[PDB]
Order: sequence, then C-alpha cells, then structure tokens
Amino acid sequence: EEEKTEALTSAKRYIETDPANRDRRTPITVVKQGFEPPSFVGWFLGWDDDYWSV
Amino acid sequence: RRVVRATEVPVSWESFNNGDCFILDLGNNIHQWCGSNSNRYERLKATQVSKGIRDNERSGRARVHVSEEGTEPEAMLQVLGPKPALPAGTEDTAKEDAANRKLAKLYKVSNGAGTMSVSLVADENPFAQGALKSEDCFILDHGKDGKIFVWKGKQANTEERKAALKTASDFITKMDYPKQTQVSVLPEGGETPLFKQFFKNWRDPDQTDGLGLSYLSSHIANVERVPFDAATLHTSTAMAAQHGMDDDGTGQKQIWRIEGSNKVPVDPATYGQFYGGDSYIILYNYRHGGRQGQIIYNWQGAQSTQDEVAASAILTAQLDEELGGTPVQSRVVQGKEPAHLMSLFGGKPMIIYKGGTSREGGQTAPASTRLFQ
Amino acid sequence: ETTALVCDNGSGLVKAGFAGDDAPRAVFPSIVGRPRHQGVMVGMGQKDSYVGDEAQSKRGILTLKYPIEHGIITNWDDMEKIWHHTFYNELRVAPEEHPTLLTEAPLNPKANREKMTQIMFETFNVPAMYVAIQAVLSLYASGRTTGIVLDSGDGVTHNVPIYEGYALPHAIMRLDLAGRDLTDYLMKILTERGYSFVTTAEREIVRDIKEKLCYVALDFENEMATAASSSSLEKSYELPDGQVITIGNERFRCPETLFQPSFIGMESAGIHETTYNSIMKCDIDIRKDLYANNVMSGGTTMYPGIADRMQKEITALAPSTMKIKIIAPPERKYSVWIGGSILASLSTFQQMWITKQEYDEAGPSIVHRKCF
Amino acid sequence: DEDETTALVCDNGSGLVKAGFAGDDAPRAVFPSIVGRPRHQGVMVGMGQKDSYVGDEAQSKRGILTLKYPIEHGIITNWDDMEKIWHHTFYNELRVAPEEHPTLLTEAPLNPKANREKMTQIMFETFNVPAMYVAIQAVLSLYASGRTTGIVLDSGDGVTHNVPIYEGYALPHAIMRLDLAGRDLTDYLMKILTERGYSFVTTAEREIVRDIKEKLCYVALDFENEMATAASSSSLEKSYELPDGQVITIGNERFRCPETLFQPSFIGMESAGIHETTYNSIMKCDIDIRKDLYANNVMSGGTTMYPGIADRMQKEITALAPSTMKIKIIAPPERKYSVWIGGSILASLSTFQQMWITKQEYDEAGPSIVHRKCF
Amino acid sequence: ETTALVCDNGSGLVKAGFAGDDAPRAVFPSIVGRPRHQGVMVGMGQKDSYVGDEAQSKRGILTLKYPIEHGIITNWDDMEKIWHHTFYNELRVAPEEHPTLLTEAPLNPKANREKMTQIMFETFNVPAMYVAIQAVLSLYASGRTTGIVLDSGDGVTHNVPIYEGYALPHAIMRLDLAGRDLTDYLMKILTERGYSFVTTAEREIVRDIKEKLCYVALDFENEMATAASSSSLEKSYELPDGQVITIGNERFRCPETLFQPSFIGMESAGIHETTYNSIMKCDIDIRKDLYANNVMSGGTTMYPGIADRMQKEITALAPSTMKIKIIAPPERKYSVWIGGSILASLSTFQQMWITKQEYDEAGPSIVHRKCF
Ligand SMILES: Nc1ncnc2c1ncn2[C@@H]1O[C@H](COP(=O)(O)OP(=O)(O)OP(=O)(O)O)[C@@H](O)[C@H]1O
Ligand SMILES: Nc1ncnc2c1ncn2[C@@H]1O[C@H](COP(=O)(O)OP(=O)(O)O)[C@@H](O)[C@H]1O
Ligand SMILES: Nc1ncnc2c1ncn2[C@@H]1O[C@H](COP(=O)(O)OP(=O)(O)O)[C@@H](O)[C@H]1O
Ligand SMILES: [Ca+2]
Ligand SMILES: [Ca+2]
Ligand SMILES: [Ca+2]
Ligand SMILES: [Ca+2]
Ligand SMILES: [Ca+2]
Ligand SMILES: [Ca+2]
Ligand SMILES: [Ca+2]
Repeated sequence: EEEKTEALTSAKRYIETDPANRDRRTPITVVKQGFEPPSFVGWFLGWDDDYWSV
Repeated sequence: RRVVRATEVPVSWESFNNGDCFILDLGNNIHQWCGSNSNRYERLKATQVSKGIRDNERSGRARVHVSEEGTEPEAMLQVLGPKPALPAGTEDTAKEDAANRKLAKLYKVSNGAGTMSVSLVADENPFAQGALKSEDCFILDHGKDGKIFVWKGKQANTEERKAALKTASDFITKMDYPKQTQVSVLPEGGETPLFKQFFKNWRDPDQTDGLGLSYLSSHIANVERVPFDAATLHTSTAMAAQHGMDDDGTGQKQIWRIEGSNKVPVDPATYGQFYGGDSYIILYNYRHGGRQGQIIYNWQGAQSTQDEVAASAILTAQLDEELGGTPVQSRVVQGKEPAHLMSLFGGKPMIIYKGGTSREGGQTAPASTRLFQ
Repeated sequence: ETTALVCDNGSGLVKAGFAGDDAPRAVFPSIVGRPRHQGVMVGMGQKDSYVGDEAQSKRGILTLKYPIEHGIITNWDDMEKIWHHTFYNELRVAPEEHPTLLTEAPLNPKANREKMTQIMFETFNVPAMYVAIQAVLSLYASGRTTGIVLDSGDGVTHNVPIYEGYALPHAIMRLDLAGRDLTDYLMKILTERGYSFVTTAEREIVRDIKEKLCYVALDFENEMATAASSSSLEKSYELPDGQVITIGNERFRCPETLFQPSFIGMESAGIHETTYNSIMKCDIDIRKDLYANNVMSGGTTMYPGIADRMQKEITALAPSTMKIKIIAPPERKYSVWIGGSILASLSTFQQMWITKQEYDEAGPSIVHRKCF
Repeated sequence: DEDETTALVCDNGSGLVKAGFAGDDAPRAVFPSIVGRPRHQGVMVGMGQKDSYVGDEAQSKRGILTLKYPIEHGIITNWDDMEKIWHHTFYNELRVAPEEHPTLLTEAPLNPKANREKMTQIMFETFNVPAMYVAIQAVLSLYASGRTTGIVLDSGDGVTHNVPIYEGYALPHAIMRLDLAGRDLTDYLMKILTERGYSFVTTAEREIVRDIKEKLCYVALDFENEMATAASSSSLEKSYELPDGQVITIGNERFRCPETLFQPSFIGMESAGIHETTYNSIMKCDIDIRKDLYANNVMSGGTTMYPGIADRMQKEITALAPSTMKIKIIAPPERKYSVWIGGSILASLSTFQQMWITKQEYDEAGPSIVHRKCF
Repeated sequence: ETTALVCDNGSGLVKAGFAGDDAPRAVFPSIVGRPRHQGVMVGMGQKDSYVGDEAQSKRGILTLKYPIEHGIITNWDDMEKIWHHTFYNELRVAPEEHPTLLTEAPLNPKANREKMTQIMFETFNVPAMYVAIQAVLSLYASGRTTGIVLDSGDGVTHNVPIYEGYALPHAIMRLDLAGRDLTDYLMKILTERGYSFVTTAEREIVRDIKEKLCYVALDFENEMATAASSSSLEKSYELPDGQVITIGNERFRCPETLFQPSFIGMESAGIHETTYNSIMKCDIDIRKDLYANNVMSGGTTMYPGIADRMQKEITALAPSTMKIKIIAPPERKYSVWIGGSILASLSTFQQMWITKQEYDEAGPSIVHRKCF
C-alpha cells in the first residue's frame, strides 16, 4: 500500500514537472487488477481477459 | 614470582636449572625451554619475551619452539651438547622479587633548564611508560649483564642525543661494567622488548583493547534512504538505437521454424506471417558496403512453450558456430522487436497468427471466423 | 529410434530421465547407506548397502555417505552403485543401447572427466556419451544464449558468463559454499536454542527444516532488530518423534552465509561480489546485456526473497545507468535436466556423440577433445 | 607486574566444583556437585535431619540418599539445586560474602544462550555480586600451560570439546563438541561389570563404579593385542574392595572402558573418536597453521587422566597426520585443575579489569549484556 | 657525517637500507594484515594491524592488503604504516637524523609525488629528501647511460628507453601484467590437478611454488609434447601442512603468459614485441646502441631461460643486419636499490637534496623543479 500511495504522489509530481505545460488537474484514476475500464485496456495490443486467472 | 625478569646467561648446560625458564636464541630459530618446577608467571613471561624477540627484533623472520624436559630438539642438543642431570631449583620466594625490583636505573638527559643535566628518574622497576617524556633523552642501565639503552625522543635536540650517547659511554668505566656491554640506541616506536620488560604494561599504539573486532573484508549494501524525484523520468531520455543495422532491410534472408526437435524452412511466399505459439530463426545477409556481415535473429512467440524456445536457442548457437562465428545474434520476443527487424519484410506488416505446431498435435486448423487487430 | 538418457548427477540429488521429456522421471538423493547396528533376526531382507530413497526410508539404522563432496567425486565404487541404481532400478532400462548425456560443473579437475568415461564404456557399455557444462544447459533452458548463470546446488556455487553460447573461461568463478554448508551451519546455530543434531539422519532432518522454514531477509540488521523486539517471525516445526521445536531469527541467518561468508569463517566474498567481479572481467561492450540477463539455477536459489536481495546488492555495486534483471524461473531446480533433455533430442546432435569406436582407438582422452 | 585483586574463581563443572581466590596456586574448595535427598522413613526425631544435603556431606550419607546432578552434559537443568550449590560454595566453603568479590565463571562452548542469561540473573539478583564474567574452559586451559598457540582437548564429566587457538585468536568455526565424557564411561562400566556378575544399579553404586574407574582403568596402546593378552593370560586382572568388604576382580574391563573415547560405537554413537575429532578440528583450520597446531596438543580435564592416553593419542594422530609433521602432546600432571589455574591467571591480569560486567551495565542492559561482553 | 637512507617501495616487495652498501639491508613484503577473528586470549600482545613480514608470519589468521597496486600508491594510510614499520621497527633509526632517498615508478602522477613529499616532511620530519625513477637507477647500476630497460616486478612491466642518461617519455610503455597475474594464473591452472588455493593467505604459497619451480621454455610446442609424452620434468613440492603436491607441464606454462597475454584473456601484446613497439617510437639514429643494451630488471626476470628466449624472440622480428644482446646481471632483483645507493653516496649529491627550509618556503611543489 505504501507503493500505491507514494506512487500516487510520484505520478502527481511527474504531472507538474513536464516541460510542455499541461493541465494541473489531470485526473489520477486508480485501477485494480482484474477490474479495468476499457479506457485503460484499449492502449494494449491483444488484451487477454483470462491471462492472470489460472 | 611477581616481578619476573630476563637476564642474559652464558650458553651452557650448567647455566640451566629446573626451577626457572630459559630462552635459547639462535637467530632464525628460538627455543623456549620450560622447567618442571617453573611456575605460571615465568612461563607467561617466557612466552611474551619469545614472541617479542620474534616479532620485533627479527620482524617475524623467525620461528619459536616450545620444549620441556625429555623433548629437546636436535638443535638444542647440537648447540648445548649432551644433557646432564639438572640441579633442581629453589622455590620461588619474595627476596628475588626484590632483587628483580633493583636491576635498572632510569636517567634523564635534558637541556630544558638551560644547562647540562643528567638526573635520576627512578631506580625501582616496573617503571611508568608515561615517564618517558618525548622532548628529552632517557637512559636505562641494565649493565650487570652488559646492556645500556639510550632512548631518544622525537622532539629532543641533537646535543641532547650526543650528550646521552656520551653519558652512556661514560657509564662503562665508572661503575666497572664488563667489556661486552652493548649500548643500544632506540628511537620512539622502535623499542627492543628487552627494554620493554622494565615497564608496567607497555602499550604499543595499535594494540587491541578487549576482544576486538574483525575486519570481514566484504560489506553488504547500506544505501541511505533518499526520496526519489520523478522529474528525472521525462528528462534525460538517453537512447542508444542501432549500431550496424543501417540498411532498410531488403537483403537476402532465410527463415526457419522449429517443429519438435528440428528446424524446417518456411515457404518463401510467407515471410512476415508468424505463428504465436512457434519459434523462428531468421538469418539475414547485409548487402550494405559496411564490410557485409550477417545477423541471426531468434524470434520467440508468447504462446510458445519451453521446448521450442530452448531448441531455438540451441539451433541459433549451432547456426552461429557452423558459419564460422562471423554473425552476431539478437534474441527477440514478441512485441519487443527492433525497427530493423520490422523493416525486413519491406513495408509489409508483421502478421501474427494464433496457435501453431506441437509435438503431439501438429499444425492447428484455423478458425472459421477470424479477427485481426 | 533409440531414446537418449539424460542423467544430471548433482552433489545432493540425481535427476535422471529420457531425452525429449519435459520433467525428469527419477529424482532421488545421491547417498549410500550402510548398517551400523547388529542384525539379530535371521532371513528377512537385510542387504549390505542401500541406495537412494530406500536409504532415506531406513535412515534411522543406517550411516549415510555422500559420494560427491564439494563437486569432486571421492568414492567411485559408491558412484558406480548410484549409476547402477539409476539405470537398472529407477529408469529400469538396459544401458547398452541408449546414449547417455552426463553433466559436469566447470573448473573441475580433469582426472574425473576420463574417469567418468572409464566406467561408462567399460562396465555399462553405452554406445555413446557426452559431457556438457551445467550452466550452458541452464541458459539454454531459459531460451537465452548470452547471459550470466549463478548455479548453486548442494556442493558448489559457480558464476559462469556465457556469450554467443560459449562460456568465457577467464571469468568463471567458483565458491565452495552451497546447501550442505548451510545445513551444517544451521546444525551449528540450532544449539543456541538447546537442540542437538549430530547424526547424519539428524543432518537430513535439519536439511528438511532448512527447505521448509528459511528465507532471505531484504536487510539483515533491521530484520534482526525486528526479531529481537517481538516474536512475530517465530515458526514451529514438528520432528518425526513428535517433538515440536521453535525457530526465530535462525530462519534468516542461515541464507545470509550466501551473502556474508564470514559466518562460517571464509575470507572469500559473497555471491553478489562474485557476480560483479565475474561481470567486470568481461569485455566492455558486452557488459550491458550481462547485467540484464542474470538467470539463476539450482536448488539453493529457491529461498524466498533471494532475487530481490540479489538485485539490491548488484544495483548498489553496478553503475546507476545499468539496468539489472535477476531472472528466477519457477522450474530452476531442474533447468539443467531440461536443457540437457532438449539438447540431446535434436536431429542435428548425432555427430557430437563420442561413440565407442573413436574411444577405443583413442583411449580415455577423446573426452578432452570432443567435449569442449 | 600484575595488580592485586579480590576476585573469586569458581569452575562449576559437571562433576566437581572447584572454587577459590584469584591469584592462588590451587583451588581452596574442591567438592562434588550433587544434591542428596532422603528416600526412606525418618523415625528418630531430633538430631538435625535436614531436608537436603549438598556437597561432601552428601557423599558421606549417600546410602540413605538419592543423589542428583543439576548439571547434565554442561547444561544446568535444575536451577534451584544449582543455586543451593552456589550458596554452599559461597557461604560454607570459602566463607565470604559475595557482595564485595567479583566472580569468574566457566562454561563449555556451544551451550544454549539461556544458560548464560540465567547465570547472569542469579549472580546479579540473588547474590548481588559487583562484577561477573563467564569464560570458555579451553581458553583457560591454554592460559594455564603458558602458551598462546595450541589446540585444547578439554574433557570433563559431561562435555569433551576441542578448541584451536592461534596466537591469541580463536577459530570458532573449527570448535568441536562431543557429549562423551566420564558420565558415559561410568555408565558403560556399569553395563560391562554385569558380564562378571556384579550388579550396580543405584546412584551410590554409580559413585562406587566411578571410584573403580578412577583407581583401576587405563588406556591400552593397541586394543586387539591387549585383548589377546588378556584372553591368553591372567596377569592383567586386578582386585578392588567394596565398602562392605566384598572383593571384586576385573580383567579386560580395565581397558575396554576408556576405549569408548576412541571408539564411540560401543555406546551406539556413530560419531568419530577423539583422535579423529582432533584431526578434523585441525583440518578445518586453514593451511598455514596446521604445523603449529600439531606440535601443541594440550590435554586438560579429569577424563584425560588415564595412564597411557598420551601415547595412544600420539600414535593415532601420527597415523592420521602426514609423516613429515612433528606431533607433540602436552600433558602436565596438574591438568585436572588447569581450568581453575587459567581462571586464576585471567582474573588477575591487569588488562582484564576493563572487561568485567558491572552492576550498572546489567541494570541498563538486562541479562543480554553477557553475549556482547563475554565471548 | 650522517648516512642517507635508500627505500625502494615495490608493489609487492619493499627494499630498504643505508647508502653506500652493496645490498639492501632489509627486504620484506609490502603488505598490511588485519585480523579476521576475535582475540580471546587477552593481554597477550594482540594488535589491530600487523604490518610487513610479521603479517607474513601469522598470515593464516589475517586478511592481507597491498597498499601499492600496479606501481602506484592507492591506499595512503597503509603506506604510512609501511614507512613507519620501515623506519622504526625494521631499520631501527630515527628519521629526523637521516636523509632519505625514495624511488618512484615511471609516469607517476604529480599529486602522488606532492603527497609523498608532504607525508615525508610532515609526519616523519626528515631533514632532506629526494625522489628518483626505477629504470634510470637500474641503468646506472648496470653501468650504462643509454639503453632500454624492461623493469617487470610484481605490479607492472615497464619498457623505458633512456638516451644520454635521461628517459624518453613518448616511448615509455606500460604493460599491466607481472608476477601477481602469473601467481593468479598459476592458481587457475593448479585446479585441474585437484589443488585449490582461494584466499590471500595461500596466494603466498603459490607465489613460493612459482619462485622455486618455474622456467621459461625456449620453444613451447616441443616442450609441451615432451611433457605429454614423458614424465622427466614432473617434480614435487611440500606444502607447509605436510601434504605433497606434484607439478608437471604447469612448470613452464605459467611464465608463458608474459609472451602470450591471451592465456589470461588479455588482448595486449607479449613482452618481446612491446619492446619492439617502444624502440620503433624512438629516433632512427639512436637505435643501434639501444638494441645493443637490453637491460632486464625486476624479480620476474629471474626465471631460468628467460634471457635466451628473449634473445630468440627479439632476433626473430628485428632485421638481420644488426646484433642483439640481452644482459641479465645476477643482482637484477635489487638493481634499483644499487643505483640509488650509488646515487645517494656521491660527492655531487649533497646539493641535490631537498632540505627542510626549502620545503618550508616552497611548500610541496619544489619536488617537481628539483627531482627532474
Ligand atoms: N626467482 C624468481 N622467479 C620468479 N619470480 C620471482 C623470483 N624472485 C622474485 N620473483 C617475483 O618478483 C616479484 C618481486 O620483484 P621486485 O621486488 O623486483 O618487484 P617490485 O619492486 O615489488 O615490483 P614493481 O616494480 O612492479 O612495483 C614478485 O612477484 C616475486 O614473486
Ligand atoms: N525449497 C528449497 N529451499 C531451500 N533450499 C532448497 C529447496 N529445495 C532444495 N534445496 C536445496 O538444494 C540442494 C540441491 O539442489 P540441486 O541443484 O537441485 O541438486 P544438486 O545440488 O544435487 O545438483 C539441496 O541441498 C537442498 O538443500
Ligand atoms: N585418576 C582418574 N582417572 C580417570 N578419570 C578420572 C580420574 N580422576 C577424575 N577422573 C574423572 O574426571 C571427571 C571430572 O573431571 P573434572 O573435569 O575435573 O570435573 P568437571 O567435569 O566437573 O570439571 C570425573 O567424572 C572422573 O570420572
Ligand atoms: Ca623460578
Ligand atoms: Ca629537550
Ligand atoms: Ca507450439
Ligand atoms: Ca558469432
Ligand atoms: Ca546441480
Ligand atoms: Ca571441566
Ligand atoms: Ca621495482
């Protein structure tokens, strides 16, 4: 969980420190394993739903 | 008994007794002989003086032997002769502790008062190591067996040193010492361990106090807890790219697929049409003028099993060695191809099918309805 | 048409089977057990020596001897008993019509190599044989050809860097510290809690305790402070006579001899310094992929947390621009056998076989020239 | 020289307690460490019938007592009886108050840790000593001989241990411990006396068999020739008188009993003998220091007091070692008390006063100070 | 009136003594040993750091470190321990009374020279000091003013051309293999006979084996053929614990790393053609006497047969219109000290000292303008 929280802070600091200025209120959305929205999934070439499930 | 001391005695069997301990020094070999009636403290002093003669006078270029009655080596019997009967030994009383207490006279030589001064520091040993001041020159006179030590300080003047040597030479003829008396000149940090025995608890500067600690010669990671800064991510985007793959990839290539335990060539109408559950080897020849050259790529599908990828690696190494070792290899998995490998087919896409060959099922039939991304 | 045999003879275990298969058929410990008590009941089934799992099942009344001590073979009659047991009793096959692939640790004395030939063509009369390096078989079993292999079993622990499918002989390093030494160290440090283990059967029990209840701490001093401050790390084990023992900090002190060899009194450095100096003795251009392909093999690399600790120690030693990937497959206990099984089953392999004819015209020196 | 001290040295071994003052040449109080309790019905009221007897007065009344050793193979098991023996040796033997004397204690290597914390706790809380220290017995045995380099085989009543020391530095990885000593030899002699028909079962009979072992047993130079000599003739038989006047005769049992030290398979132990234990202790030391460890074999403890054990020890190590090396074995006649003599040396050394575990260090650090200060 | 001191600081063997002597008074190895176990017998002379030949005596219970590696001082505090042991324990003199001559490696960095000057004048308080070069003192001890010097000790091998009594910096060439790497290669090639030498304590044993039993073969292939066929060159050595090892073809294979660096995986050139590469970098007119004066210096020139092999290898690839002669004095392991002892005792050297007051109003920078 400390990986999760300090990764949230690191993702925020990665947003403000980019050279091309972007929107400071760029939203951080937490995604769980096995429950992914299609917005996350659509960037992956060849998603398998039953990859992690044995 | 309490104040144990060493005294030089002439080298003969008649000088030996059974109630003391003896050290026979023969250069590179030192023999320690312990009497049967000798006690604990003079055995410990014999060990200490023998290790001092080894490690300080000879700098470790010696070997110390410890012996008792009946176990004398050939060296002691060769030097001293055949062994007579020993004339026993007196019990260790307190009068010879007082005799050992009166053996040395520590004198001072100093021009700190503006004039010549030879004065008595002490006549009662064990002396104090702190009494040896670093700005003066001291004299120890154990001249009964013929030893006079001139100890020089680091911050002593030259005329103090010459006066100390002159006074030590003057001690020869005044008190009527015998005509073999050695005047040993000793600087700070270079003291003879026959000089050291008259001092209460001599301390070398790099001694071990207590049990001590090991050095261990090897250490594990003890990195400090730094917070990580994320601005190094999008900045400093270093990249190496390719080193010799400058061609656009028309070339002349051969593609093999591994089935079971053997590779076969694929059909030449089907270059960029791979199976996801198979393993492939691609040999590629440079037509480019950069000294020609050959590339062997080892492509491994994601659905491919362990036997196929292991056989692909072994056949890749065998194909490298049977061409003389001139080509260089590049392991590649599905999804992680370089830009040069995608350019081998000449503007064609890489078609990846589903399924493949196996040792027990062979080639899988394709599905009726197929979807491609 | 004849199926070749693959027989990985380790210091602690023997993994034997047929080429082309995915798993070894016979896995059994390489011990020879002999009776030490007086037999009073006549007839029955008393034998002069017991080999393998039969010696494990009767180990209360047997003294147990390992033929292999720190990689080299000390007893050859017992090793012949091991080979006879794995041919005739385990695989139940006649070895005079099957070529046999054998494995060997690198920087071994040369006198073993012809001697392993000297039994195989004279007693069992194999048609062909081959000797392969264990590390290149482990690297082949991962599907890789360039990388560094840390092979750590029961006898030795060696780092081998391999480039283009050939090991570099000027950078192979050997460390005589493996699972038997960790077992002996765990026997030493279990006396602190009052448990005495001196018998070879008790050595087998402590080896089982080491397999079930040991792990590598990510940092040693903080874990020692945690074990001192509470009792959350304590675990219980049941001895076969029903006695229950409890171990605390000794769970993680026994793998730490891998990273700090001074616990058992060795001046030599740990496995991470051994990997770093093995990488540093290679050429400058090929150091990039040696750090990125760092596979692990053997049963001694099966502790929890060994890969994270190894990446932590290598990362502190390497330059920060380098990328470190410690590769720990779940099948790494049998990776030597899998690489040998795939390598023996190939159709292009049947000319590197050292057959009978060149052996008995060349003598016991053909193995030094055909097996590189 | 060395400065005067008022310390106490108490070698509390498995069989005997040897207590005395530091600086003396001999321990003042030597007595067996047993606690005796009566097992019969007391019908005569009066005359001070105690509930428990400790030390030499338990030996005088051993017929009507059951005797217990609190120390078994070096480990203290019954702490109440150990506290009783410590109270007896402080108050009834040395006749001193422990509040103004530092105490030096002895211990075998490779004991459990809890023995060391409980020794710390009963010395500091019950007796209120101002200082305390525990030391390894073989280090003291090498102190008594006057040497620095050597391997020490110390064999008492419960523990037989080999410790190698080069210069002042010990090698902990090469230390060997074997639970084969005078207890096991006494029990084996109790077993093999049944071959002649003499049955000894009780604890007082065990003390009688221990006296027989001390007064009659010896180590044969070679076993099989001595068996043939004992079988052929009757010159090796010797007699002993029991305290009720019965006379027994023993033959080969004189030398079969200490042979268990060289062949532990007589009592079912698969471990090797003391010669192989010494040889494998030398082999785990690295290659540069074997030559000095061969020539400085030091034997200490009461179990090393058989006649002929040094010659047999010489022959077996000479057989095991290569022929170019010279093997010398140091067996002083005072080796029964050499642990106490080395404790008397070490407590009086001027370097040692900065290593006492004081009272305030124990008060701030608990009983776990002993593993950071001692060894 | 006072006598100067000469101290040649080798990378593995330091030499010291008084000026005007035909031999160094003290030869002892430049090591610093530290204990690796705990000293439980207190009050019996345990030290935290054993320096020099004393550390060679009790080398089993110590870890050894070399303060000078590859001819250059790296660890400075240990070098102060070496110098303190040299002055106070070994030579038994006060440094305040005696001037001191030191020797340095060719192409020494300037900061090491300044730091040598600073610890020489501050810590020990010498009244005078001078720094010289290894190879020019070797050439002066040979009685020449022009020649090539092959100085090969324990750390590095230097080829230094000297013309008119001064070196040529553009042609001084450094080859980084010496007796340390020969010792390490001998530990490598004794493993096939079954002997293992891993720690720094028994590296000295392998160094003694290399010194007592090694030779340079005049031709390598026929020597290997006769070693393979017969057994007339196999000889035994007695390890100091009593075991006896035997060595065969490894007796001559271990000096051959100097002529073939590929035996240890080093891609550089052998010792014979790097002298050719140095002498081609010199001017065309001065090569006639430079070829004729082939001075060999250092301890690893003391193999038997190295001079004849060097004569053959230079004569093979130099042109046939000139004569090659190799000189090898019997005192060539002490020749730097002999040149320093001649240099310090001259009647023109008292003005070339760096006195204390010149360092006082000059700082640690006058060493460049005077030692030149
Ligand atoms: N007879 C010999 N045969 C072979 N090697 C020898 C012999 N005598 C000495 N050596 C080796 O020579 C080296 C020491 O030589 P030398 O004292 O000239 O070198 P150094 O001054 O310490 O080194 P460097 O000049 O590189 O700093 C050691 O490696 C030693 O093993
Ligand atoms: N789960 C485990 N955890 C820790 N160690 C293990 C585990 N399984 C096996 N080992 C160790 O691995 C060693 C054998 O490893 P392996 O290399 O497979 O056999 P060999 O060494 O005979 O080739 C044994 O000594 C055993 O102690
Ligand atoms: N003369 C002797 N011969 C053989 N054994 C002896 C002799 N004297 C004492 N012993 C044995 O020594 C053992 C105890 O010796 P010691 O080490 O002094 O006591 P502890 O073991 O209590 O320290 C006793 O068990 C006794 O059997
Ligand atoms: Ca006396
Ligand atoms: Ca003065
Ligand atoms: Ca497939
Ligand atoms: Ca290639
Ligand atoms: Ca293995
Ligand atoms: Ca004892
Ligand atoms: Ca030199």
